[PDB]
Amino acid sequence: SIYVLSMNRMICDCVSRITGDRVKNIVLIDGAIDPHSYEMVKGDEDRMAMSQLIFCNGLGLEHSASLRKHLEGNPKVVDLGQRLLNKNCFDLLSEEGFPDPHIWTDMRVWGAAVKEMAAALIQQFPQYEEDFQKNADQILSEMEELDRWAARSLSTIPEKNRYLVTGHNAFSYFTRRYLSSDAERVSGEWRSRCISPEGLSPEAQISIRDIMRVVEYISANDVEVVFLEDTLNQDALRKIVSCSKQKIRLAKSPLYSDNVCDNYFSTFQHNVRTITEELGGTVLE
Ligand SMILES: [Ca+2]
Ligand SMILES: [Fe+3]
Ligand code: NA
Ligand code: NA
Repeated sequence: SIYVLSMNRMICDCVSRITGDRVKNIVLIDGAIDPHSYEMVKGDEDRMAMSQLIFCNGLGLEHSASLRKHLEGNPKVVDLGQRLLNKNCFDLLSEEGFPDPHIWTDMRVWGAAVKEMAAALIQQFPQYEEDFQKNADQILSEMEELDRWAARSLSTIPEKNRYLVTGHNAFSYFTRRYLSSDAERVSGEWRSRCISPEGLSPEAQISIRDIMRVVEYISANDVEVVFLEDTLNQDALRKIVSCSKQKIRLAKSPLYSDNVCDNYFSTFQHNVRTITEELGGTVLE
């Protein structure tokens, strides 16, 4: 009876695919809770204690004082974002001097993350190196196909509509990869393609200036739809919408920014379908 701990479901659902039945995977954070400000609850310390490996996002996602006590200096911790940064697997995004942790919306980056999960798991359990690797090979090639599917579907969004207004800044990596051109990527003008009244963390206070910023962006770019997120307070986007002159609506289905609906993979699919359809594209089969 062996236990491996993942901080959240975006990590846990990939770890569980590599290991299958040969281990018990537990997840610390799930459901409608903000991972950014998660504080450990009773029993969480014991979940870490009984586990063989603790898989973290890094990049400041586990930044609460509770988690920092238990994770900083812990030899069980696999810091997926730091390991990916250790190889320039991706270019870190930031906002006003804090790192952007939301790399799991970019399926190429999260594939690299899963590569580190598999390696880390295999390094801890050489006796499972072979089943682990087989399953890793499978999920990794499924994620590459998922990534191609997303890029192709999101490419059908008319360029005049490639402007993503969300609750907080959880889709910067998504936007840079899937909504922006090579020229916008190299220049950095890809950043014109997404905005949100809240920053990287839902915990920050949203001001009338943030409302106004997003309202002017909506009117400058003729954005017709904005996207609510599951578990994020909806007051700010609802105010932004009401403060229009000028057609503007809420997207039909919510996006999943910091959490998972059924599983991480179906959630990515749902997000891509939702964004593609509402911004005027056509989802590939
Ligand atoms: Ca421990
Ligand atoms: Fe977030
Ligand atoms: Na402000
Ligand atoms: Na306008």
